[PDB]
Amino acid sequence: GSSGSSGRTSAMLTVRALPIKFTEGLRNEEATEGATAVLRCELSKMAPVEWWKGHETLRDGDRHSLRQDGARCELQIRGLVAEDAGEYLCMCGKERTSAMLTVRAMPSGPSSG
Repeated sequence: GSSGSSGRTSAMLTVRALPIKFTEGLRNEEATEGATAVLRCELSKMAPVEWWKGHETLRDGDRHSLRQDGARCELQIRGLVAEDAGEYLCMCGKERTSAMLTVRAMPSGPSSG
């Protein structure tokens, strides 16, 4: 019916003890103007997080799409420009992380396409 056998087997019980740390901190992601940028990070255990920018908190709406799946968080941003660039933080319970997002400029002058 519906059972895709992958082969890779590995069972691990999920406990709810001890503190939570970061396994894959954010990484310097570079995007192009007029494009779509999206960051991703993996945690040690499922938990709430907060995206900060320099010295302010961000929100989820249209231009900014916030999504989370277990221990895999991500933040999509449509309608790039240049201001979006900066220092994206991510505090999870106690620990915290920060990255550097860069926004390039669209292709100008004589170009093929």
